[PDB]
Amino acid sequence: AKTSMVAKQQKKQKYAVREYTRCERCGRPHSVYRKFKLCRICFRELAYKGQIPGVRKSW
Amino acid sequence: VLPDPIHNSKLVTKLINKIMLDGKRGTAQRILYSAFDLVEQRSGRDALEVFEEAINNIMPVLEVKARRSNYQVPVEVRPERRTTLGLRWLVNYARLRGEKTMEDRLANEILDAANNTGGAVKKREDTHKMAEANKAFA
Amino acid sequence: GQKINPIGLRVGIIRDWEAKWYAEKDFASLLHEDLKIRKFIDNELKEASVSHVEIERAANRINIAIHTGKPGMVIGKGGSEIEKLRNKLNALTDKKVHINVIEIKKVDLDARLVAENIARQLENRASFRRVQKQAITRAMKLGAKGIKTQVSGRLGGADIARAEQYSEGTVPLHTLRADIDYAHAEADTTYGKLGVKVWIYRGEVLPT
RNA sequence: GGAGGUAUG
RNA sequence: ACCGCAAGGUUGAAACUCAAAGGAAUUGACGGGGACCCGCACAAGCGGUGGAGCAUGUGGUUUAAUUCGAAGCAACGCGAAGAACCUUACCAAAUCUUGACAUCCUUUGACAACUCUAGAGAUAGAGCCUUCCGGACAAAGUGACAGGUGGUGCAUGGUUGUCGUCAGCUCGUGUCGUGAGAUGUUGGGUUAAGUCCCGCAACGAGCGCAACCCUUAAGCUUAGUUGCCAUCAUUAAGUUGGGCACUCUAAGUUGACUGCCGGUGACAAACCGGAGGAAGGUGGGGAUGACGUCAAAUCAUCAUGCCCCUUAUGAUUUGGGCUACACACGUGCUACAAUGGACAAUACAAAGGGCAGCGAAACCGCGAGGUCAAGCAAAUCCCAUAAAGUUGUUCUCAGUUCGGAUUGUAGUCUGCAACUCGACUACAUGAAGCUGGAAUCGCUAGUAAUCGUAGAUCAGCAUGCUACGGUGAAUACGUUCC
RNA sequence: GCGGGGUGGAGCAGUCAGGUAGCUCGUCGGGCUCAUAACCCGAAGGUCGUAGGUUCAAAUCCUGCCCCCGCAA
Ligand SMILES: [Mg+2]
Ligand SMILES: [Mg+2]
Ligand SMILES: [Mg+2]
Ligand SMILES: [Mg+2]
Ligand SMILES: [Mg+2]
Ligand SMILES: [Mg+2]
Ligand SMILES: [Mg+2]
Ligand SMILES: [Zn+2]
Repeated sequence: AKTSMVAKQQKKQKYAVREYTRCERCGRPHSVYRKFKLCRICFRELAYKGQIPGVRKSW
Repeated sequence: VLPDPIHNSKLVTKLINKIMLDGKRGTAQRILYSAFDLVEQRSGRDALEVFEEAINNIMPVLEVKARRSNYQVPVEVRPERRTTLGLRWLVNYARLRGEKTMEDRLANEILDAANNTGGAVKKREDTHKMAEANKAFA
Repeated sequence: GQKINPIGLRVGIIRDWEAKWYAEKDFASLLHEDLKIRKFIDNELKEASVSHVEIERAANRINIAIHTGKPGMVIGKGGSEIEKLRNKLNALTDKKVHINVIEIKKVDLDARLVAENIARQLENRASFRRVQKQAITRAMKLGAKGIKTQVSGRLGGADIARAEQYSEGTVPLHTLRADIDYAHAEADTTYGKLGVKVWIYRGEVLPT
């Protein structure tokens, strides 16, 4: 029931506490970094492709 | 490594680093120094002298290696493992000499060993007993 | 044995972020912008042989730069098509965007272009084997120090999968100096989805 | 250096 | 039938049944076969788990549901870097059926916000007067259509784990062999390493090893604020006047390469030792994971072939459940105390976060915290007093002044609301537990061990995860065994 | 009708002579193991058929009853 809930979180909700983050391109709630509003997977995808500034795999 | 400040000896520091739990060198330091103070109180003479005599007593000269049934075959103990085992048994059998304070425990342990008594000497003679018993397998 | 993307390994060492902008705070909007641009170029990308786009941003302007080998199909003849792009694209973004078509000759030496080609071939139902063969052939005629190619999935309409790869030359992944251009694509074949990976290594240079 | 005898799936 | 005292010997079929039985050799795998080598594999050591309570995950049972997945090593504090509602996929009730969402035609239109009644809420119902800026917002009829956390991970892409950072896997040409195959890739010697040399029907090359990459360790060049304080005066306080010397910060550079000395060794590679030097023998630590094995995992990140539901397997709200509980397993926390507990004073860090967020000070509150309110988008200000340690005093071996579970009452913060089901505090109570059976785990150095701190997720919730520093060992005989 | 018996799930001691119910195998949980068996560590499981008396004390002695095995009938 993904894309429904995508619409649902992208809507406002009757009170602010119900508001939750999911990644904007993949409707995935968990492992979201709210700076990027990306999940861990898509973070890897894009930072490997070079599409996310700053980022460089470390040590 | 180095010798100790008050007494200038290698063994004392090597023993502190074996009494030491979780890197509390100063706690170990305190209790060993108070033990030397208390063994100067009781049996008045030098703490190093009585200590070195103690380890001369308990520090063994043989050992066994368990191989194959299972033989336990004797072997001549290395001179570093000598002091190693001496200090180890000293501390451990002190800890199970069972009284209030570890300084008292240690004081009594060095005392008994100086007089060739104590659990450490018992372990020594157990070791040599089983060694000579198994001497056939050398 | 579950090996990484070399561009992800090399970013910040010999090749630079395709996105070339700063924001202390607002990645939460600007990165999604970058991605939506990257997606909206489906228009061009469906035929225009676009390898990659770099993006830069300022206070006033966006400055984007799209690399290809058929640039006529994106600039029309005089500018009709770039203007067509500015209209809708700037309508989406709501910010003044200036673009820059840029040419990469030698189109059969570029990873994503090879991948696009072999994908469309395999959708036209050619043979994986001949495809990879002729790709590496033409690349080595263009004079690359190494090519590697791989296709994986239901080859020949087979009931189960395979992974077939070819190489000629040197592909030193663990060398970090090496600027090996990797590309992945897919092919929605009538039986399933063939996944193509391609690798070129066209000699050694540094960004500094 | 090589040859000959002398517990289950 | 013959012979034999006999045991039995000689002679010697068929019905039927199978599509193979078989021989020599090749590649691998295996071996309770052999030789060599290596690895915290043993061994020499240090500390733990299994014993108890608690947290958490899993199995099993139940329940309306206890959503779904992962299940030898390589599932089990794993997906989940956040289950009160939402999330939530499940269950009950109530509701909708071009639909919560997209593309199209047309009526249209700019839109509505924000009120009130009823409803548990979704919801309808009155309004409120919303205004063509032909694209745009907003609805409305429409059938095309959407939608599916529904099945197959044994149809798949992509992503990953593991054998294993082990050092191996292959190829071109040539040659041997009828051929599978072999050589190379084996041998001597060495190396952490198919690392190097030598030799040799092989010559070369590639993927791997290694170095390039990052960090840490010394120095040098530039620069000197928000960072530093030798020089001087000052002030509580490097704070402020002043200097950027020092530290530090961070860009460029130097540095370490068996580079040099001797000995050994096939003179070669290489080893052992030495000098110098901050550092010496891939300096230490990471990142990087070959061909491929396990039809390993994932169709619940996503994408997707085929199959299935489509007035329901789709969609909306409220409430429940994922938090159950006779039990078993795993991972960890707290302790079972004098190397200690309680109280008092006092000292030294690092790495990090911070905008509608970090919340100093002052004040109120015993304490959780509360009022006001400074500074702060950072080397300024806050988070943020680090704790262990040290100095004293006390308690003096007890189920204890140990431990802090459980329960009772009263409160604080968050939030739409803490019964199920948050954390926290104060008081009261004070359980089990005196260092754990058979078994078994981790670790070779600033490690183990122990003490604190920080951060992502996050309104709020961490004994978990990721990261930081402080104190700081024991031992390695050595390869006989697993 | 006569004579013997009934002790954890199976088979046997213990009854003669009253003094804290025992043996082997099994069952349950945990270990080892790739998993199972064996093996190692723990734990349950017995109003001694039952109901009455005697006894300080009952499997034990006495009474009564219900079954089991033979003989018979
Ligand atoms: Mg051991
Ligand atoms: Mg336990
Ligand atoms: Mg489950
Ligand atoms: Mg499965
Ligand atoms: Mg709900
Ligand atoms: Mg490497
Ligand atoms: Mg499978
Ligand atoms: Zn995502």
